[PDB]
Amino acid sequence: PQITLWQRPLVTIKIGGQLKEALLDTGADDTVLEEMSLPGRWKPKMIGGIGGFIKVRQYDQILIEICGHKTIGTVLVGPTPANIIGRNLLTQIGCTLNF
Amino acid sequence: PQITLWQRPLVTIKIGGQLKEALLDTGADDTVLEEMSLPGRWKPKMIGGIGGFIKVRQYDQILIEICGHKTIGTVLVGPTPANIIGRNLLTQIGCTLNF
Ligand SMILES: CC(C)(C)OC(=O)N[C@@H](Cc1ccccc1)[C@H](O)CNC[C@@H](O)[C@H](Cc1ccccc1)NC(=O)OC(C)(C)C
Repeated sequence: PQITLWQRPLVTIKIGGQLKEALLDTGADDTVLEEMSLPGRWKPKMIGGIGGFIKVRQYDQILIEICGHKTIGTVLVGPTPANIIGRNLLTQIGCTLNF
Repeated sequence: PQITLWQRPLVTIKIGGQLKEALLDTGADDTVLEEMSLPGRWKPKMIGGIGGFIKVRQYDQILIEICGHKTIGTVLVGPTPANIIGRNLLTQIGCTLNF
């Protein structure tokens, strides 16, 4: 798809049998999702966004199907105001920014 | 330009006659820059991000040059860790996301 930015770039993802809407975020290095029951061993980690830090659980080699494309990567789960898809997965779908 | 996401999508901007580097951020509704010296009136405003909220000052009608293109918009100035170009200026340079 081609997506213009008059509105938030939101897309449907499927993670761990669950359906979610997430934001295509080119300013996000990492992918971070609201708290969810994701299976496996995760590792605690702190991340910094515009207003300070949040502790997250780091889960590796997780399958995420984004707008239909299957991607595998590291997903952080924590208290975030929004489900963000960052650069670690955007590179996988071959997403480019154009102007 | 075509920009891939293997790296942070950074661009050079000129504002209030100072040269700065900023992130193309599709996940941000707004534009927000580190603490700088800008002329005119402003208004206190709190924004919400990951980690919590920050107090910024809003300036409207501010000229900005993005990767050598002109735009006029609202700019929020605060203690952001990074200079962020959000969807309010991105729609102006005609930027889109492709995948
Ligand atoms: C998630 C993380 C891996 C921590 O990356 C960032 O937070 N990256 C920042 C750049 C940055 C890096 C390091 C430290 C500080 C800032 C971008 O603004 C990320 N895009 C912004 C988007 O995630 C966020 C989505 C959102 C939606 C609803 C509520 C809160 C937040 N919008 C966002 O923060 O927008 C404003 C800047 C306008 C507050």
